[PDB]
This record gives sequence, structure tokens and C-alpha cells, in this order.
Amino acid sequence: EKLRLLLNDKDKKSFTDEELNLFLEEADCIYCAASQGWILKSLQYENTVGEMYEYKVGQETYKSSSIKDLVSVAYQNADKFKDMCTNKKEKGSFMLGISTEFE
Amino acid sequence: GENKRKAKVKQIITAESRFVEVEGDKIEGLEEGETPNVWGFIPIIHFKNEADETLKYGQSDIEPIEPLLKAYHDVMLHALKGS
Repeated sequence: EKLRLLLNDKDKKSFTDEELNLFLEEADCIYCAASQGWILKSLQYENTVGEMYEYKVGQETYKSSSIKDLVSVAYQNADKFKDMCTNKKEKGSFMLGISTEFE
Repeated sequence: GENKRKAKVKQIITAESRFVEVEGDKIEGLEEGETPNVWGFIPIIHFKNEADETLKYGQSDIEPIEPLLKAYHDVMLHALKGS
């Protein structure tokens, strides 16, 4: 199933299924759709992990990865999926022949 | 007038006589069957270009040259196509 395979490729349970089907409509190749999902998921880090990456309160301190690192990793995943799609479709170089009519 | 006429004519020419037959429409001037030859030799002369003791028939002068004509034609056509 394309939906499940996308929810595994593009990580799960942050979108809902109708836009995933829309992304599959954007491109037949699943990896291109997963890449587009990865950018539009990288956008969502501004909410899931806000700009406040580190805080100390009381006797606890937690140092989250900053938004720049997470979005950079998401773009890296997007670039890998894009490259994988291009690898899937791309064919190599090759020679052909020319034809021309004459009397 | 207007009519179309077809005829597959063949005829044997021999020294003493010639035997002629036609398959199809009538040919007025030719009398079918055999007719005597006025002389005891065949009045047809075979001219044999480049005749050879190992050949039944003659040879056209083009025949040695025609593979070179093939080569020249092929090279010229390739050159014209490429140009």
C-alpha cells in the first residue's frame, strides 16, 4: 500500500492521509512524494520543537537539538529521496544513428 | 481500331526449317506450325562480345567494372548524406 509505505518513508503520524494521497498525485514515483513530504514536515519543526532548544529549570536541564539541526537533517533526507528517485528513473548515455533522405 | 491483343509467341529457328507457335490472340503475318527454310543454315548470327572458350555466351564490357560502380555509388551517396 502506497499510504503505509509513505508513512514509513516519510516518518509517521504527523500528517493525515488525504494530503498523503495528494502528494502521491503530485508525482507517481513514491520517493519524490516522500521528499516533498520531508520538506513540508521540516516546516513543522517550528511547532513540535520551538526555537527554545535548551532550558534549565529547578534541577533539570534539557538540551534539544536546535531547529537548524533538525531542519537541516530533514532537508538532507529530502535530498537523499530526490537522489534515489533520480537514480530510479535515470538511464545512461548511448550512441544512435542519423538518417537522411537523398535522391 | 481499339482492341487490346496479347500473345505469348515462341518459335524454334533451325537450319532446315523453323517451327513457330503462338499462345493467345491471332498474329496475321505469322503462319503457325512449321515452315521450310529456304536454305540449309540458320540465318541468325550470334555476335559474342568478349567471347571465351570457357563461355557459351558473350560478355558485356560493364561486367568487370560494375563492382567498382557499386563502390563509387556507395561512397558518393554516403558523402552526400553526410554533407
